[PDB]
Amino acid sequence: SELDQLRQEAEQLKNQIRDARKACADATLSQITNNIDPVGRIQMRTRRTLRGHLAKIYAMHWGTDSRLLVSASQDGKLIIWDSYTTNKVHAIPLRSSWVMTCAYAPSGNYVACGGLDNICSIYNLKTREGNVRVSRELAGHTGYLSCCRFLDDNQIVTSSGDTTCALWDIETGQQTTTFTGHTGDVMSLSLAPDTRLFVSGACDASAKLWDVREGMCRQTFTGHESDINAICFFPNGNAFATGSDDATCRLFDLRADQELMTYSHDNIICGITSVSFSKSGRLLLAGYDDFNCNVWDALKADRAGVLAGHDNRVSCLGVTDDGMAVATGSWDSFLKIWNGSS
Amino acid sequence: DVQLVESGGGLVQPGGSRKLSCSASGFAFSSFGMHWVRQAPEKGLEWVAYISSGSGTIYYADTVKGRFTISRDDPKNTLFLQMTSLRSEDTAMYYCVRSIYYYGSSPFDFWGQGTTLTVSSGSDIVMTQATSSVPVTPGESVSISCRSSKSLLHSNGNTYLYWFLQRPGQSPQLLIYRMSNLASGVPDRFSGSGSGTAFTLTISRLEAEDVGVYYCMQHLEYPLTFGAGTKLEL
Amino acid sequence: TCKNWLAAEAALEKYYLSIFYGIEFVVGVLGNTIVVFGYLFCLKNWNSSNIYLFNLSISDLAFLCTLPMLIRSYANGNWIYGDVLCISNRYVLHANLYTSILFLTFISIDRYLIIKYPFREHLLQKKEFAILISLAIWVLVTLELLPILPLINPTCNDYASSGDPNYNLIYSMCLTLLGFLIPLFVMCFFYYKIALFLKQRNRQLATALPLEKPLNLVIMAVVIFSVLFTPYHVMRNVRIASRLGSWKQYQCTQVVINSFYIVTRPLAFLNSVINPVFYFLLGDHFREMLMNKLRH
Amino acid sequence: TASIAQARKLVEQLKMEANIDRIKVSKAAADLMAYCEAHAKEDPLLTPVPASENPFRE
Amino acid sequence: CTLSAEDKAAVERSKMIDRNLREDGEKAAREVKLLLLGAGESGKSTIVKQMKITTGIVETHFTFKDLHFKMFDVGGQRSERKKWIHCFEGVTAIIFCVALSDYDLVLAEDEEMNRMHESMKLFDSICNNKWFTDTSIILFLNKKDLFEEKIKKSPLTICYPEYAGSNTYEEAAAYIQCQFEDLNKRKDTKEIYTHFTCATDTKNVQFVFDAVTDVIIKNNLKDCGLF
Ligand SMILES: O=C(O)[C@H]1O[C@H]1C(=O)O
Repeated sequence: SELDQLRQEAEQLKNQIRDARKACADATLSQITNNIDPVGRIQMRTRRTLRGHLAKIYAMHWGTDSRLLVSASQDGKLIIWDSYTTNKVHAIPLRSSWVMTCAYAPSGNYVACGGLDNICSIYNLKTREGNVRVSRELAGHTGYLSCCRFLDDNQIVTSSGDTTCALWDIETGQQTTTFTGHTGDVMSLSLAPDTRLFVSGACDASAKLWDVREGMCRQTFTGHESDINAICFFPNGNAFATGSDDATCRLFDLRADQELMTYSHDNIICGITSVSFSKSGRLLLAGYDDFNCNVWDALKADRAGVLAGHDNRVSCLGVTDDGMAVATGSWDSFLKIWNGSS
Repeated sequence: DVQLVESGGGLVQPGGSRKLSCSASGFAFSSFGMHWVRQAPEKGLEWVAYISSGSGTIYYADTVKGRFTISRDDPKNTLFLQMTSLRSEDTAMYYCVRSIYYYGSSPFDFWGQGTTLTVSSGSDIVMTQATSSVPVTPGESVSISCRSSKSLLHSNGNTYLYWFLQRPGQSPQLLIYRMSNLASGVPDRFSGSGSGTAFTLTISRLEAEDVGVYYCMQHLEYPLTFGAGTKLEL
Repeated sequence: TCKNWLAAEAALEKYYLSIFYGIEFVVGVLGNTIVVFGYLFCLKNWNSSNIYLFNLSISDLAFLCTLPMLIRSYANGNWIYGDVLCISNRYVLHANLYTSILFLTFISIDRYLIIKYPFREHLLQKKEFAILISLAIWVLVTLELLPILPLINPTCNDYASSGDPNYNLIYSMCLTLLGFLIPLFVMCFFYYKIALFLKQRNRQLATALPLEKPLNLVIMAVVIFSVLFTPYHVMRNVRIASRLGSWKQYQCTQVVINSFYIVTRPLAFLNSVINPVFYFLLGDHFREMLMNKLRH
Repeated sequence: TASIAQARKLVEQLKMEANIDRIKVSKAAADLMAYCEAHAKEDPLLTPVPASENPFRE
Repeated sequence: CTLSAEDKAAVERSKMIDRNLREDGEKAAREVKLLLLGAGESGKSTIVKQMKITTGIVETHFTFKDLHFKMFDVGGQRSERKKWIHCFEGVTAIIFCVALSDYDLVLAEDEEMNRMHESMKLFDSICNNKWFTDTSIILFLNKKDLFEEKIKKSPLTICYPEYAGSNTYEEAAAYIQCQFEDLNKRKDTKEIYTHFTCATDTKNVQFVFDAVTDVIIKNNLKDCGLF
């Protein structure tokens, strides 16, 4: 038979890859970092509280100027906040109220959203009239849209529940590239700082690294036991972190091609909803189902602090580009800005 | 396109009354605050009145308080100025101006065409433009200076100074807002800088359409004073 | 034969009043503190029902916070806090009593309006109107209780045994009519309408037929109020009318009626200890919301 | 047909994957430590900033 | 008092936005939201047509006796249901459609599991979900006319080995309804409203209206502490 031959060849290739990875694992990161001082105890306080949403908040995203942000709720509203003064700049009503993601253009001129309607809608913020209007509606996915990120004013990459990712052209509305290879729903994606590669995580408990220009998969990372809900990229672009339903976070290195550290505790038995890094990459922030956020020493895998103050799930969090504040959204319909105290 | 059209001018005997109308088209009228500004014959600009978005705030100049009333009608997209007991110093051309206020916006960015009105026979910030006329030739570079009696720099990083240019036989046009930013549709030759009280506007090159009068205005506090502009000659 | 009557009256005023007042104080302050803390911490949205119930609890606490001086004075047998403290204790009592009485009837009206207009589409179901009505209730009760100042002027006795019986009788009858009977009738009318609606609804469908329980609670809300409030007013008015010169009994009957007024006094205050359990703690949602905060 | 094509695609992807070069874990760990150390002083969350320079003071 | 003029104007704009948001929320809070479910083809489209008279999620709006309904149909979502069912946590009710004529048909996948036993599994999964612990279910049993004919040709013992056996419509309908209603475990905080769907288009919206009115009244009584 030929099916058995191909299955055996695939198994042999998997064994060869496992042996090649095991060859280069000489010492663990804990042993290497057992000679650096602990970060200490991290304490943060709530500076602002943004109210005005009437239902669960599902996503948020910072602007590149570290002052404006956009948030999406299932009451059918996108809201743009000025965080310094708490003022609302724009409120945008959506045609479909089942939104699950939102994005902010790095130029500051456009916003994007999508959800259970399988469509990514683009909104223009700078018009001769005083209103915000829809610019384009990208359609072509056969499952719910779970994430979207801008590359420039004319390019955007999305992940769908039909086990696929896509790179679009906003001016024409056509899919420029398609990324297939996952066997489960793709739940998140993250762009590298140079925007030449991106990493995705799916419900088959695996993550993948994709080349944007050539449109193929270079590397596949496994090790989790359940679905991966969140993914983030290390500041220097050579590592990334994943959060999953098995109540652990994990760190992967691109050049070593394997997992470096696991962040878990015996008192945590809930899934991770969101994950992010600090400006230097020393701290890792993760949001959980048990209503609070945990701060981890990335290099030593120790707990360092807790952000508490929400009455329901922490569904989204983000860190500014200058690293001055954190933002957390929640199912209790509030957003909070957090800062450290000298 | 954005349009503001004015009506209601003409000849009026002293002590009479008149109503001026301003009809808007091409933009979300209800979300903009609106201003009435006027220009006396062979003189400079002078702010008259302001009505906010939703008509929750109203401001008048001290020289017209008690005789002028500003109102808006949003369903029909109209702005009205009703004026009574008209003295001989009210003969002028009136302009309808739109302005919107949020973080990052550009107020005073569109002006109407204006309508003419002919009448038969205190702690305000002073804005000073020393030079009143300049001859110049194409291809060169020009600097225009403006000075203030108060520091326009607020304690939030913003300096509230605006630049306008009026070509002959035309309405004023915005060039620079908040002392550094460039308006939409304006060439990149124009630039602005300053400090506290002294401000300058520079034209890196020059063309044949930059002739006219240049005005500096302050938006730090009402009553929103102007300064007598500088005329550029060929 | 009224020697034994006088001895029994002295024993009652010495022990029964102090004991009942102490029990009522402790239980009521505990319950009302629990309810106030729960509302102030584990509550996000506020509607008319929440406002009325919160004000009722606040009035109950304010009323209960004036017992210890009375208990101590009755135990010792004299007043050791000053006359101004006499006019400052015996005034707050009655004002808070009648404020709570009015808040109960407004609770009944709101319960009728919730089934008359679901989705809360009536003007009376708005928070601002509820706050305005609460302020009006407080101010009106204070105004109606102001004419009690010159009568309790002092060594200071109870209200019903001080002053000329003529003005006492006039004000007592006026206050019994304008502060007890009208709210009772309004409450009875609106709860009757609610009962009719709930009977028809269960008669027009099979379902689980569970709407007998709210019908039971509707009748209990009416029974408790009347049972605890009526005898106090009857005995107070008859006691004041007893002192009248025209009704010169000139026998032991003067003492006995007085005793019959003492016993009814503390039980009438029972409504401020029953209320937190009946209107808040018996509800499943309030208990679950408190349990969730206990878990956190 | 369909299963054969799927298996062939999987085998080709697996063959393409096992062609990169992997550096030692110690080098990657040292690189992460070096990056974290070099940028430590520019992290307001790790090292809090004085209240005169915090934009979110209130 | 330390705000510049433009700051005050921005604050005024923000206040107007807040007012509009509150008005929109008040308007939207006075509507009934229903989630429509069923296993495969079970007359669900027929019910949609009855109440009324690719894109991911389908919404239908209608009015009956001065009340507004919003019915959500999610049959086009072929992805994992576990990842988006919690979006519908606060609906008023769930309408579950079941075809009575499927008691002897077999899904053409394994040729071993009949369609009715798949509908029972779906109903068990939805009724005992953690997001729907206090949500009422309106159960529609469609195709009674076809069931009446199919009863004679095929006995009900094909699907239920433990049936006592009456082989009549009156007893078979009751048996099937009992089997479906027996799957509700926490039958204290949840109710089931069962209806045998008829051809007429006016006796179905009335039943939905009655059930929704009952649900709203009980919610209000529970809120007031009387239930
Ligand atoms: O004056 C009264 O009767 C009331 O104060 C209460 C008491 O004396 O117990």
